[PDB]
Amino acid sequence: TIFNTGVPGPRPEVAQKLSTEYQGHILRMISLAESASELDEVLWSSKKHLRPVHIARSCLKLEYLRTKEKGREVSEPIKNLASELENYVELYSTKFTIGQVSQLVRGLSSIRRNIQPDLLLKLAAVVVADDGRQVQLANEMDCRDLFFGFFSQGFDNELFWKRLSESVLPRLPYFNADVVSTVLRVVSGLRFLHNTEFAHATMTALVPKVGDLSPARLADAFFSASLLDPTDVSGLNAKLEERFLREFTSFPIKDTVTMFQTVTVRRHSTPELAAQVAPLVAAQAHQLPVRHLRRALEGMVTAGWKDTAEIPLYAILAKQAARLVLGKQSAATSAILGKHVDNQGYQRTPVQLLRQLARIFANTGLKAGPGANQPLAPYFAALQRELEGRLAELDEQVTDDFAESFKKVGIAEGARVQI
Amino acid sequence: VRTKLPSKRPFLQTASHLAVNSLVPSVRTNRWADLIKGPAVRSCIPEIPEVPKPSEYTTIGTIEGPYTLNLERVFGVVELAGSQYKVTPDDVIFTNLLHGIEVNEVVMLERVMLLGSRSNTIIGRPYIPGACVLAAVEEHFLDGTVHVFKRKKRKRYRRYKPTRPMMTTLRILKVLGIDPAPGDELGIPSGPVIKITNTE
Amino acid sequence: VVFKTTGGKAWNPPGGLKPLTNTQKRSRKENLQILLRNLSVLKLAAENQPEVTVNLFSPLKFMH
Amino acid sequence: FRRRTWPAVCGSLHIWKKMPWRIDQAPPPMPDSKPLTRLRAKRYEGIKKVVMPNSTQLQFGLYGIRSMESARLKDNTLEAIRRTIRRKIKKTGRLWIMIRATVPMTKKPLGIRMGKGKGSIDHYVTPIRPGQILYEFDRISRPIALQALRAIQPKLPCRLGLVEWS
RNA sequence: UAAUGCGAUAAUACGCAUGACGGUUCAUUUUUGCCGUGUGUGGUCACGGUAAAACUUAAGAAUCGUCCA
RNA sequence: CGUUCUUCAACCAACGGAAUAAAGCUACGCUAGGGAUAACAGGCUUAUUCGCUCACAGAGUUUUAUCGACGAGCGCGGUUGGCACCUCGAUGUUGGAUCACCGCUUCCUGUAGCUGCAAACGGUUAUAAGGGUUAGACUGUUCGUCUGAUAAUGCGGUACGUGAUCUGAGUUCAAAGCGUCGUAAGACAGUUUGGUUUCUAUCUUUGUUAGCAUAAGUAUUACGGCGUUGUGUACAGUACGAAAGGAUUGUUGCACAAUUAAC
RNA sequence: GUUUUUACUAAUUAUAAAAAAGAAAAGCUUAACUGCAAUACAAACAAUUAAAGCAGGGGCAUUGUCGGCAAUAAUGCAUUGAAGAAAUA
RNA sequence: CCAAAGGCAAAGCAAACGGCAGCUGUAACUCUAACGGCUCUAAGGUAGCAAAAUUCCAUGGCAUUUAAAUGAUGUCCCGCAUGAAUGGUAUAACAACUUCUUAACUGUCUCUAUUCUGGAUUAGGCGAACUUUAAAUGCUUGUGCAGAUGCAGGCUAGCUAACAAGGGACGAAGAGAC
RNA sequence: UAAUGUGCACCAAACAACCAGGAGGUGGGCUUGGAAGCAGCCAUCCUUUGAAGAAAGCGUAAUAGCUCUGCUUUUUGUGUAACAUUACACUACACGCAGAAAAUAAAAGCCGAAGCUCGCUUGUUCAGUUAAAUAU
RNA sequence: UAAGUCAGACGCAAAGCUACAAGGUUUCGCGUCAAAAGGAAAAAAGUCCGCCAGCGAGGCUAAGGUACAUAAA
RNA sequence: AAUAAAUAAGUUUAAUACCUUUUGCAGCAUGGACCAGCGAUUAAAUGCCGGUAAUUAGCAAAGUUAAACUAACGAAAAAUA
Ligand SMILES: [K+]
Ligand SMILES: [K+]
Ligand SMILES: [K+]
Ligand SMILES: [K+]
Ligand SMILES: [K+]
Ligand SMILES: [K+]
Ligand SMILES: [K+]
Ligand SMILES: [Mg+2]
Ligand SMILES: [Mg+2]
Ligand SMILES: [Mg+2]
Ligand SMILES: [Mg+2]
Ligand SMILES: [Mg+2]
Ligand SMILES: [Mg+2]
Ligand SMILES: [Mg+2]
Ligand SMILES: [Mg+2]
Ligand SMILES: [Mg+2]
Ligand SMILES: [Mg+2]
Ligand SMILES: [Mg+2]
Ligand SMILES: [Mg+2]
Ligand SMILES: [Mg+2]
Ligand SMILES: [Mg+2]
Ligand SMILES: [Mg+2]
Ligand SMILES: [Mg+2]
Ligand SMILES: [Mg+2]
Ligand SMILES: [Mg+2]
Ligand SMILES: [Mg+2]
Ligand SMILES: [Mg+2]
Ligand SMILES: [Mg+2]
Ligand SMILES: [Mg+2]
Ligand SMILES: [Mg+2]
Ligand SMILES: [Mg+2]
Ligand SMILES: [Mg+2]
Ligand SMILES: [Mg+2]
Ligand SMILES: [Mg+2]
Ligand SMILES: [Mg+2]
Ligand SMILES: [Mg+2]
Ligand SMILES: [Mg+2]
Ligand SMILES: [Mg+2]
Ligand SMILES: [Mg+2]
Repeated sequence: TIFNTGVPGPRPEVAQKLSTEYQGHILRMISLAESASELDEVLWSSKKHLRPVHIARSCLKLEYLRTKEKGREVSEPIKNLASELENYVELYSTKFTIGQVSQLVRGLSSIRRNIQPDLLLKLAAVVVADDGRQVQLANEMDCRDLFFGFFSQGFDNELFWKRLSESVLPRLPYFNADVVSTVLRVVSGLRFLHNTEFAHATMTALVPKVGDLSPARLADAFFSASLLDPTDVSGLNAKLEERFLREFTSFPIKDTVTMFQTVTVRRHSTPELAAQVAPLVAAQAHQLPVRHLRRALEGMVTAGWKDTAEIPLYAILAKQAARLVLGKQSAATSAILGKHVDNQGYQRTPVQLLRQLARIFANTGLKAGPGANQPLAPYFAALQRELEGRLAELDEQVTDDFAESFKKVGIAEGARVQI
Repeated sequence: VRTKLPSKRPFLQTASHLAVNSLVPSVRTNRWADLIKGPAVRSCIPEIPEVPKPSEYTTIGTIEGPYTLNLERVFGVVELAGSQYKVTPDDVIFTNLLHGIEVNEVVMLERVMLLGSRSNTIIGRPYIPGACVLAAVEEHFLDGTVHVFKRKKRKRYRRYKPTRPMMTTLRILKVLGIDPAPGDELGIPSGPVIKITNTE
Repeated sequence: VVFKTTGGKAWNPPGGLKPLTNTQKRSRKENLQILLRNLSVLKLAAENQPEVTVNLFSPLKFMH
Repeated sequence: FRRRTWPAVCGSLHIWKKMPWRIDQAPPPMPDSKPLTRLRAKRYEGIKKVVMPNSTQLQFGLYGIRSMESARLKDNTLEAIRRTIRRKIKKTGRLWIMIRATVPMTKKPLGIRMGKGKGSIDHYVTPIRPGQILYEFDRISRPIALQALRAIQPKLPCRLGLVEWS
């Protein structure tokens, strides 16, 4: 009756693979994965039961995982996992559907990975095969991903874009505003579509319904419309400007900065608009990446706003730019925590962006060197420290460009900034 | 204990431990085995690589019209559909159902294990690189009915399940890799006219 | 095995259980060598155990 | 391995532990002169196969006879052996008898079907354990002891051996 | 545990008095046998138990005897 | 008149106790079921029975010639038992008539030793299964007792051989008597007188014969069947032996009996 | 049932129960109660077994125990009948 | 012999239904007990007959009958468990009753043979019945729901029937009566 | 019983066999009609010493005699109810027999299932989070 | 599942009863059969190996085998 | 148990019907000669447990039948004033 004595011990730990009975749980498992390593193990265990639907969904999941690591370089495990998913796509290159191809391209484009030119042609052939019969079955979300996904990959095949545009043309009037905005972004980015019938049709389709555009899409539409149609043949730019004036206070900081710069390019800026922008930008200057800081400086400078005692916006922007370049935010947090050995990831800005910012500050008209405490002093001080560690990247032309900026601001003695 | 009623002792003990844990907090708050538990891995040893094999069969074209075949003086051994065949031109073989091919198409077989003539023999270990066999697809058919019957005497058990297997038929056209012995060359046209439709 | 030599049921031929042949003896020798070899391996594993146990992946544990 | 539960390891009521007779290794005591009992026994009480301790020796004499196997001997067999030994050795010989038949055995008469209770006593037996010493001799020579051993060997179902004190 | 223990008036103020010899009662798991479970052509197998039974040499403790070598 | 609480009692001892109570016969019997279950035969078991070996104590008194034991082991499946495995939509009882096949643990007819073997008549062991193994009085018998002869009148297996071949005296249906038991119906497991025994052979086995299938005659050899028996007498009152008594031996001679073959 | 004393430590159908325990001796007593009860042992069910604790009235002590007896056997459902008391009609 | 338990009747009735003992001592040597003692009951079986149509030991002992007698007749006798109108003992005649013996006769038998009439058997005509899961259906040992034409080993080689016998097909007939 | 092996014991002669004596006190004492070595008891001592027991056995009414424990040459592994292993025997397939053959493999290897495996066939088990244009 | 089942059998290992018999009987531990085809031992319910969705002239093994019957030294 | 799987067509290998009833049946246990036709959990009322719907049901026609429901502890405070 009794053949073993004692309390039952722990069960043995056994390595197992996915069984055929649970083939329908693969999509759920992909969603539940919380890291690249976990997703790698999920795919490995299910290797014998992988299908094109699973391969496409995994690449889309890379975008979700990478989002949690914003502000840092793409992690090594993500890159290694992407190197394996690419091989699977090659095997199933001709078995994907139009909806699945859109997911695959978006995921790989978000990770900033360049797909091989031969794979793009094979993937492109799938979309436009059979006279675009399957394009009539792709929904709005599929179309949006196809346009932006292929554009972000640098695809420059004239025939592919010609056929794709023809199939989508009759459906534009029924797409949502956000989808139409993405189409305009692609059209403006492709030179050979600048003055086609498809380009005009897109503008005419967007004008009737503009109240549904989101802040981010609204800013892009205004940018693209201004570039494509300098003269208001269609009542689009005028309508977009009216919306900007009415709801200027409601939009987020990033979109307001971008839209303001577009108005200055359009030469419709007024002193009243410049005055109203300053209090909002000064308060939320810390919520603008380096790219948006450059837009803010150019827009305000073009508008003609001058530094005021109450709101010295230029001084605030210079400090904010220095923090982003130096990446002091991570160090500041570690100081409060008490552990200064904390790893700090960063995305170094390109030298080209540094030159553009330096020229804009020089054109601002403020000094940095002469005075002990000048508004632009911290930015140039940070620039010198950064360039000291990037001398290898420095070139003769780059040195001359910086030297001109240094001379304009008032530092030409070959000495480090006071601060 | 003599009673056959299932015992409720485990239920009574669980109710007591749950009540104590609910009301009385524990003193310890960590477990070292949990703290240093490492990431899950697939295995503790390197994976074993697979051995490559030549392609089984691939289409190369179609047949345009009626043709004739003559006898040659070479033969070979080819692996196909899980079994091996000894073939010479103008032979007919029967295999399991092959997917992805159509009647009046020409296929290429590359898993060649042995080539022979009347003056030389070539042995593959286990396959001969640079040899192939050509064949024409002639039929996709259902074979004769096989009647499957089971019964158990005196147990009221009886089952009947007829079935029809699926198979494919091929005709061998050419064997490439070994030259005929001197004086055994076929000096006249032998095969059909093939429209090549597979360029890689 | 059957050792009983009585009764009408002929489990064994007349004369009882027959002695093992040379092949049967060799068969039983190899069965015991396998058993002894397994015990020798478990001794090696115990003398070379690492400090930290390895964690192995299982899809079913992952799901739950 | 021991077949008990965890509560039994801690609160067993079997306080006074006695080893069962079937497997107890203690040597049997010297035979006494008590009268034979009239109480029926169980068949296991007449059989015991465990070997004798590894320290057994002669206790009184210089020569003796031991059993190399277990067996169950009846009262009739012992009487025949006793007469044979007495006649073979001498009148002027010292003999110790270390065994006695004391376990009753039952039997039923012919023509009786199974059941209706246990039978009545028919005879007595004694168990013999391997290596046990059965008889001891003194005031004799070694050749005489060998003659006694050969005389009784055909009359017993178990193999016998000679023991000497040294 | 000498604020001990024992006593024949036995009460405890008095009697014997903690050493030394002799005889009794209580470590390489002492290591062999034996027993239990699993497996088994009935033993060229494995592990455990004996503070249940037989079996070794000590060292110490508790009385007891004693003009003491 | 009804309800609740506090309590008890009777038969339930076949003691989970209820249809209030409450014994028998059937051989004049009937129906529904079981080889789940008995009687005959088979099977398993071998206590018992029987046989052999060891044991050589004890009688005989030199001999283990012959008789023979305590005790132990092994074998047989024929004695008395145990079990309930096959058959209850059926496996005909005891003995005999008729006709058989087999084993050897040998009664006679053989062969070779020992002997408390002079001869004759015996005793015992080993080996040998071809032939033979009688006619009657009593009894339903098997068995048993007895009578006149005989070389001798062996044992066992075969569904304790044999009823689709015969017999029916016993046993075992319906009638009746006596004795004993029961108040009685009745019972005996005691005894006595009487009391129905069916079947045209389809398959297999066996004895004969014809037709059909490779012309007829003579046919060595091979293969198969059968089984070469028994008593008396003469060779001799010789060998042997005090006497009495009384032989051995034979491809023997003669007469007779059984069996077989014909006439 | 409960208190006190000590030259005692037994016996049962059977039995290695028990020393802050029992037996005997001396004194007072009726808890061999009324109304309830957490949680367990066992067990097909019916029933059967142990029991902390709460309220009332008591006994011996003077703040402890008593809901019969060292423990393990001395028994019988429902129905029907009968008695004491109480509530209706 | 009418006690007990019943029935009937005039408080009595047995040719109404029924019953009818045991222990122990004793005569010349022995044996036996004519003759004593005790207990109990309603009464304690009298005459007659008796190895029976009644007897367990049993085929009792003796005589006759035969060469040979579990037989028959006679006889001895407390007879497991005989017995007097559920009658006891005898009895001339009578009996398709049961038992034993004598004379004669015979195929009942030693021991069978021949033959007549009818059937069988051969030919023409006429024309049933029991039975049938399917069959192209050998022996022997082994095996097994424990006795095999059909399973395993060792054997078996012209073909289909007729006339004849009755070992097996746990042969056929009737849902075993014991 | 047989066969093999181990343990133990013994070319200073083990084992089998031929060649000579087995004496005297002594025929010990006793019993006895006889006893010396053998009807039966006590005793089992002494000497010669080349051996010898107050003769082991067969017998003689006692005798005598043979040969036996022990003796010199001569030629000459043995013994062992001690142990272990293997294989046999102690008497009926009572219809009729387990094939043929057989004085050498637990070997590198191989055969062997509806088990495992390879090829083919049938049934069963929705989400969309990214914006990376340097335009005046 | 308010279903069916309440006739069990044998092998190895123990104990009671029988005669330390029975293919006997009563309990108990494991396994197989019942309700289980396939392979090995002669036929082979209960022993040894091993659990059949279907087809195929592919391959490796288990128990057991490797001069003939009969695949392999 | 008269078939199966194969074959060079000569042959070779595998192979003891079915039902019922049983611990176990090729069974020497039960039933059937063969063919055609007929031959056995059906209907009503009520109750219980699942599934699918209506969103109370039936009459009547501004009013009546049937069913169902009907007090348990009024327990929260989340104000960067
Ligand atoms: K009852
Ligand atoms: K019957
Ligand atoms: K003879
Ligand atoms: K009358
Ligand atoms: K008459
Ligand atoms: K017949
Ligand atoms: K028919
Ligand atoms: Mg049998
Ligand atoms: Mg093997
Ligand atoms: Mg009842
Ligand atoms: Mg009947
Ligand atoms: Mg039966
Ligand atoms: Mg039974
Ligand atoms: Mg003989
Ligand atoms: Mg006979
Ligand atoms: Mg008979
Ligand atoms: Mg007959
Ligand atoms: Mg009658
Ligand atoms: Mg009468
Ligand atoms: Mg009467
Ligand atoms: Mg008549
Ligand atoms: Mg209950
Ligand atoms: Mg109180
Ligand atoms: Mg109490
Ligand atoms: Mg009368
Ligand atoms: Mg009359
Ligand atoms: Mg006629
Ligand atoms: Mg047979
Ligand atoms: Mg046969
Ligand atoms: Mg019947
Ligand atoms: Mg399988
Ligand atoms: Mg029942
Ligand atoms: Mg039962
Ligand atoms: Mg049984
Ligand atoms: Mg069944
Ligand atoms: Mg292999
Ligand atoms: Mg071969
Ligand atoms: Mg049966
Ligand atoms: Mg029938």
